[PDB]
Amino acid sequence: YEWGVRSTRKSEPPPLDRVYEIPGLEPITFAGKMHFVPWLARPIFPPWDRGYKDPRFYRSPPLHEHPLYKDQACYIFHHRCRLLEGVKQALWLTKTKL
Amino acid sequence: DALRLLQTGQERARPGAWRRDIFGRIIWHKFKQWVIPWHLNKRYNRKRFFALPYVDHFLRLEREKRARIKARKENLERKKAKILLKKF
Amino acid sequence: ARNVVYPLYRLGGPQLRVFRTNFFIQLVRPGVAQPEDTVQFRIPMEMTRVDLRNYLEGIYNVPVAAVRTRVQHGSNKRRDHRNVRIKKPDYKVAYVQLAHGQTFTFPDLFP
Amino acid sequence: KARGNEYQPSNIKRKNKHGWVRRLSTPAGVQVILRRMLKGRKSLSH
Amino acid sequence: PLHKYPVWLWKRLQLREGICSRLPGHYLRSLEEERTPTPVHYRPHGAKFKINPKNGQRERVEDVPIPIYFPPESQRGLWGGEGWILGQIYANNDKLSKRLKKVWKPQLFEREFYSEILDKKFTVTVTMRTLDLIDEAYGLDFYILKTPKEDLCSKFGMDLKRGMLLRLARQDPQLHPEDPERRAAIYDKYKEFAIPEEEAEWVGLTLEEAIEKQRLLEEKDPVPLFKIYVAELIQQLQQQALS
Amino acid sequence: ANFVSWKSRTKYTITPVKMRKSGGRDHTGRIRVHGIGGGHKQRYRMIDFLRFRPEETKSGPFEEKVIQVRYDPCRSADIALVAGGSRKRWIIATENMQAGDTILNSNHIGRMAVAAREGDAHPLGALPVGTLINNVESEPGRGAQYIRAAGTCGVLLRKVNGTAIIQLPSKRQMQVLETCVATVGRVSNVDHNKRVIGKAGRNRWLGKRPNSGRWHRKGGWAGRKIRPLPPMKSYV
Amino acid sequence: ADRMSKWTSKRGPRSFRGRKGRGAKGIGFLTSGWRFVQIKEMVPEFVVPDLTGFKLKPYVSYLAPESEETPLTAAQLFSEAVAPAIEKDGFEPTQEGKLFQLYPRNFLR
Amino acid sequence: TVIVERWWKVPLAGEGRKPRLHRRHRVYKLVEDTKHRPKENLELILTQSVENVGVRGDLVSVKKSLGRNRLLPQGLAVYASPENKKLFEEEKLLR
RNA sequence: GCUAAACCUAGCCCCAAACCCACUCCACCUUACUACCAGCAACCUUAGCCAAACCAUUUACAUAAAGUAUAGGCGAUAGAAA
RNA sequence: CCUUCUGCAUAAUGAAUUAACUAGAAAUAACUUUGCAAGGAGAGCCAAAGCUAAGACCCCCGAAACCAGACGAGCUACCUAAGAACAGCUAAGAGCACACCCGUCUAUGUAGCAAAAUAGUGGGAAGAUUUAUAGGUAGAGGCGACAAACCUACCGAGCCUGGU
RNA sequence: UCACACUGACAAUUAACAGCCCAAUAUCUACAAUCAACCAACAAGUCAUUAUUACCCUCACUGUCAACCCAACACAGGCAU
Ligand SMILES: [Mg+2]
Ligand SMILES: [Mg+2]
Ligand SMILES: [Mg+2]
Ligand SMILES: [Mg+2]
Ligand SMILES: [Mg+2]
Ligand SMILES: [Mg+2]
Ligand SMILES: [Mg+2]
Ligand SMILES: [Mg+2]
Ligand SMILES: [Mg+2]
Ligand SMILES: [Mg+2]
Ligand SMILES: [Mg+2]
Ligand SMILES: [Mg+2]
Ligand SMILES: [Mg+2]
Ligand SMILES: [Mg+2]
Ligand SMILES: [Mg+2]
Ligand SMILES: [Mg+2]
Ligand SMILES: [Mg+2]
Ligand SMILES: [Mg+2]
Repeated sequence: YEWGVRSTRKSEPPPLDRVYEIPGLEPITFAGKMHFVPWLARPIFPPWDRGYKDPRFYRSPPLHEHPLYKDQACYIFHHRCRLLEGVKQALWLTKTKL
Repeated sequence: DALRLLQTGQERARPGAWRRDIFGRIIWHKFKQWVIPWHLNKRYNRKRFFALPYVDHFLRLEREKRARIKARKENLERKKAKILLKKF
Repeated sequence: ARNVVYPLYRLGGPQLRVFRTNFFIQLVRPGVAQPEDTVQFRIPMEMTRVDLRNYLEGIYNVPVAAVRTRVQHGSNKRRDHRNVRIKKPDYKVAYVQLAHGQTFTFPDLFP
Repeated sequence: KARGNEYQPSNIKRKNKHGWVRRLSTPAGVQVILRRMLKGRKSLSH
Repeated sequence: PLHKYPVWLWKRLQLREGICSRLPGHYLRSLEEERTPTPVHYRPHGAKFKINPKNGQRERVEDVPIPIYFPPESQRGLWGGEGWILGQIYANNDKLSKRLKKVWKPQLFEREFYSEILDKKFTVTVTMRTLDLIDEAYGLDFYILKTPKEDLCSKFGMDLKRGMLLRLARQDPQLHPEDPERRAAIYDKYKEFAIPEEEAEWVGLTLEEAIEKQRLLEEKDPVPLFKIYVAELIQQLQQQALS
Repeated sequence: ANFVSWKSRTKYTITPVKMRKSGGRDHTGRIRVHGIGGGHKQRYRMIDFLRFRPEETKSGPFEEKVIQVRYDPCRSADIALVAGGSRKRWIIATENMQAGDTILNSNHIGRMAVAAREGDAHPLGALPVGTLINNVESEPGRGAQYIRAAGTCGVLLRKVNGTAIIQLPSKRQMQVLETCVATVGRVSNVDHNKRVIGKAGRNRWLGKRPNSGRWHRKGGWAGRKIRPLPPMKSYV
Repeated sequence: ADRMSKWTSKRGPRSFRGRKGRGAKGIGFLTSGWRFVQIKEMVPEFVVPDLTGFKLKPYVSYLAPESEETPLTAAQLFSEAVAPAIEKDGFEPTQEGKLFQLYPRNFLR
Repeated sequence: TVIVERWWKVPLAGEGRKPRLHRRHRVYKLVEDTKHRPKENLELILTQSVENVGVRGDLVSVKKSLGRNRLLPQGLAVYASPENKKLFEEEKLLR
């Protein structure tokens, strides 16, 4: 079993036009214009990326590409961390005596 | 305007282009200037530009109304000229 | 200026310049006797607070301290023989306050 | 009870039920606005 | 107050207006041709005349087509000269009974063809009549090249025919690199066509697509008048000094 | 019309999910089920029906321990959080499933039978014949798709080659693969059928509108039917 | 309920009242905690020179003569700025990276 | 694929203008259908060594199912054309 | 005699003849008259009133041929070309 | 007075006058008169005295009601999300009783305050309770604790458009 | 002019109150509120964050009046906190 309903998930993209499957001519599309049109096949734009940086509009790198990334599955503790057992878990993690 | 014509030969300072809206009447679409391209802007994508065929009936009706107004004005001018000639 | 498209400043663009201003301004007499060094101004719609501040500081060099603008509503309860409404032109009003306690008084005309 | 008072004015609901966006989303409102413009009315829609 | 032309002439008026007038001549000729379709859902009477019963006298007759429907699936998939028949039928084939509407539909399939001109396998929702026509044509390429525009009725098929024509007209290395003999043999297998490149581009394109192609062709941004003025000044200096 | 179901969550979570009442309405807006809508607010609890599931960088059998036994408003069978290893998850609370008790989640089908307790879960290939089970899976790695309600219990009949004929509580037999996962014991919250609603207030709070007022005429289908048990529904 | 009544900020509810507003022309933006950010680059700066020793006056004298009107055209400007063309016996064709681009209206007035 | 006949008969409208139909002309009558008909065995010559059902370079009446499923797609046969027929005749005469 | 009565000129209908309109300056599909930032949109046999005294099959969208053939609960009606 | 009906002031409908608008368009055929005649009409159609041409003859207002798509849940029926309200007293879908929800009865009103009002006696008033905001369910339909009730004052199925 | 809220000009109503609002990637909140500690109950319940990247310019815009809203009327009528 898996969570996430298909209707709630991102809608599947439309099927690619059959004109692109004819290697290889110039598929006429509305890319020349600047608005959606029913007729005329759909174009395929390239991946656009902004040059300069913007504070509010900034996309961080992936989880792996970082200035420092360790493979050891480390663990950190903070105030919000609510332990399960309680005293015994803290004693084990600290190596002390009660 | 002279400087622009001698620098690039482009008419009208503000850029633009002709487009067809829902009503079908050829309107001179005005550019709003954006930061992101047009192939991903959510708002601009909603502003479609097509009139569809069924609007042809309304277009014909508008053309007929305009022709009727023009014929009425022409007959009006003709009657005015006739009355002026009759007066003299 | 007014009724003119402005250049969108992205991030690393130059300072916005304004040559040959279009909009205008005009002061009026206090309505209910305003405090000292408090000059009124009738500003059009396309105009903000810092805009008027810079306008004054650059043209008249008046040491403007604080400004508090607001929009006024125009009358519309009047009909002609055609039974059509008439909405008067709306305009913005400001209450400029001079600095250094210059103490300015509205001059009178028609002696 | 008094049946002469059914109107509950609300700009939100008014513009949501009779708005340019709602009148252009479907072809029904498109045809409505086209017929209105053909008739020659001053206001096309709220 | 009346118009100058009928209502069924505004199409031609707009075609001859402006941007549609700059279009090539062969495209407009093919659009204005408008040939008749091939019989499919009705027995075409061979002889023009036929002696009807109850009176030994000849009478003139014709074969009227059936208003067939072409859904988007017919344009997206290579379909024959058939489609969705929208009509009405009685109960037990007798006018004395009730009348009820009925809509027929063809038989679809999912085969895998392989064209030699394009060298690629496709998965198209082909029907039985289309398969029979392809088999009779001795090849899918021959069947696509034989059926004219209005006879094939399908945007995908028209695009395939345009691509095949462009490939046959180019005659450049692309089919199978390092195999010139195979390409030469493939081209020799199809030599009764090969439309010129100028006329091969405007094959199967629709009205809006043709207008867009024409606009993109003769675009040419406004050239600065500075160069024109410089050329005029150069011509003036030449006329003053040389001649 | 605009109707986005609240069921939209990717990663499993322990916190209660804000449940949005439906009311027998579809994505269009029309009613498809009469007698639903108007009740008390509830918060959905993400349950993990698949009992056996090795966590990250794990595969062999693992052990778990019960911490607390709470009530579930979505279903009639109470639930109980059970943590194990380096993660937690919710599972159906079996009868006599006290807190602070260890539960086993094996998988290796042993040669001989295994005297499974009341909380441990083992495949049908290691369960003695004639033992009550619950949360039966339709296929290996599928999940509890049948017995799950409160007070339910599935008695094992026999095994054939590599399958096991299970007897559902409705006397409807069913054959499933022997390598599938299952759970012993019966669901907790016993005596739920004897729950006296008492007054219409609790019924309305539960979220169930009354029946219509139309006096329908009992057709022919309103007669006592004594049909025979249907054939065994297999899944091989 | 009035069609002739032009919609404005003195009609709708608090939401639309504070959203639309008169011609404000956004100069900055908001930063979560209702802390507006006044971008100094977007604030206009009235470039007013010094009116010291100005010759002309806002009103002319009727005694001055009258001249015909001749709207300046590109041909006249080209004929005037014809120094290098005659010397042949400098231009900015591409100005995409220019300060105040011509074709795309980037300079105010 | 489905042959159809017209009801009420067309009243004839010359050759210039199209025949002005009517709401009653929309009625139809099923006369015959392409399917439900005794199929035919198309001729196909083989290009390689096929099962005993056929022989290399020997035209035979093959069924439509196999010819469309295995033979033609896999290039094991070619349509009964004049070009391939002449090629096979030349190959035979070369013996 | 209080109240009243008339003015006729703006403009309208017919064809006779050509085929029409359409961005100075900002603003307009989000809540239309809103300077500003990450997502599907197209092609559909029109029905029905009415007449046969009901009503189901039926009922209309230059001249002559000709209101002929022909079709039609073969009755009310429809109705071409060479 | 006019209309009806065998029969009228009848107490059968119509009506306060004045100024403007307001209700018979034509057909195979037939009658009368012109022009020529076994022919005439400016091709076509009719001929055992015929044809051509003109003149002369066929009313208005009035329903219930259907089709296709718009417009309609801002009031009413239901559902969804987040909020608000319920003094006090006696002591649990408990009882009396503020606010509050609806109106079993009297009286006034009946072109009135209101195209559904005014006072108490009325049932509830920590719960199947009321409500501020927004969204969804539209007619061959929606909804419905069935009243075959409601869906913008008249719903045995709301109005408009074009057939009418 | 019941007498005037009627006809033309005058100007109001100035934000600190409310609205106009959140960069990304993996990722997680089991012990409801009811003076919540004794007493507990069923209808199982409204409010939290962790590490990294980039970020340093800061006060722009709208509402602010009245005897006022929906009922053809200056309407014993209807309206929440
Ligand atoms: Mg009223
Ligand atoms: Mg009739
Ligand atoms: Mg009838
Ligand atoms: Mg003819
Ligand atoms: Mg009379
Ligand atoms: Mg009468
Ligand atoms: Mg009588
Ligand atoms: Mg009388
Ligand atoms: Mg005679
Ligand atoms: Mg409501
Ligand atoms: Mg109810
Ligand atoms: Mg009673
Ligand atoms: Mg009375
Ligand atoms: Mg009761
Ligand atoms: Mg009580
Ligand atoms: Mg109380
Ligand atoms: Mg109706
Ligand atoms: Mg106030």
